[PDB]
Amino acid sequence: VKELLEAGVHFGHERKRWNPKFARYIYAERNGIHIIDLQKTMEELERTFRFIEDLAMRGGTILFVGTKKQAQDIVRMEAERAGMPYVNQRWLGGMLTNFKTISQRVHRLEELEALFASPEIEERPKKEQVRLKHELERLQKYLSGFRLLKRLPDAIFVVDPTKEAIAVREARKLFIPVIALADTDSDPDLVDYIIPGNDDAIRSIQLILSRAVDLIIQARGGVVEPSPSYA
RNA sequence: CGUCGUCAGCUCGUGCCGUGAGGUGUUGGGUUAAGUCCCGCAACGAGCGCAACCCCCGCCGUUAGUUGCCAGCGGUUCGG
Ligand SMILES: [Mg+2]
Ligand SMILES: [Mg+2]
Ligand SMILES: [Mg+2]
Ligand SMILES: [Mg+2]
Ligand SMILES: [Mg+2]
Ligand SMILES: [Mg+2]
Ligand SMILES: [Mg+2]
Ligand SMILES: [Mg+2]
Ligand SMILES: [Mg+2]
Ligand SMILES: [Mg+2]
Ligand SMILES: [Mg+2]
Ligand SMILES: [Mg+2]
Repeated sequence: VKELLEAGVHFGHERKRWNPKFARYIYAERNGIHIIDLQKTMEELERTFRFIEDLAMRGGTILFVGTKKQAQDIVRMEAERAGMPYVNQRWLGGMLTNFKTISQRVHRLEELEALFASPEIEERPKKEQVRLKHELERLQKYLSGFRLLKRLPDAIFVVDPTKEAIAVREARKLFIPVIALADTDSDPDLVDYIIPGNDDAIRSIQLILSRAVDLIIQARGGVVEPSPSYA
């Protein structure tokens, strides 16, 4: 499922803005840029993909977490492929530790999923009506993938654990496996199942994400091949 | 009942921070008569307030035509 010629997308970056705790996954500092060693990645993917495949094999649920620009749309696709919950735009504080309370915003969502599912009564003030069509969109803008998350997840798969320290901190507090792909600017000790590598190259973000999702399909029966590897 | 003050404010529930008082939310950018609304955000909602629903005034319609009114023909002591 893995590769060895994945070294043709990323092998690391981020020039001397590093976290010293990451040095045990760094091979050399060449063009001003810290270069990640992938023999450290290959062993680690063996751990992570051992965890991911074994997790879906028993009915798990991985909350995929991506927020930044270079990983915005790709995390939407890959989580929808495996039918997995994603958080796309903003990570709402408490989403995990205050789950039974933010989930109270998807019930309001399903409400406007029924209301604007013709008709209940649309014959109630259009102002009072189009008031809601904006509240509808907003809920979809932030709860589009979290809605399928009906219960506190079994693990989370984040794109950037520094950029997403809030989500990590909550999951760590709930004894939730924190699995993540991370480059030279993050804390290995905070990640339960690590994937050392670039998290800014879309050419690399999609790679370790798209063919990680592929592994999730084969663990819940049957395979599919093509996912969006847009150029 | 007066008053501050019809001033835009005062708080709660869960989560987060803090040894603790307490903080966050309610701060920030913009907008409003307004914590009014928008965008942002370790917060997510909620309540009391603000607004609204209520009464008078301003235009039009329906429904009614005496004790009210008189547009147009008839009288008319000349007062519908
Ligand atoms: Mg970064
Ligand atoms: Mg005051
Ligand atoms: Mg509290
Ligand atoms: Mg202090
Ligand atoms: Mg505490
Ligand atoms: Mg408090
Ligand atoms: Mg206050
Ligand atoms: Mg406060
Ligand atoms: Mg205040
Ligand atoms: Mg303050
Ligand atoms: Mg006022
Ligand atoms: Mg706010």
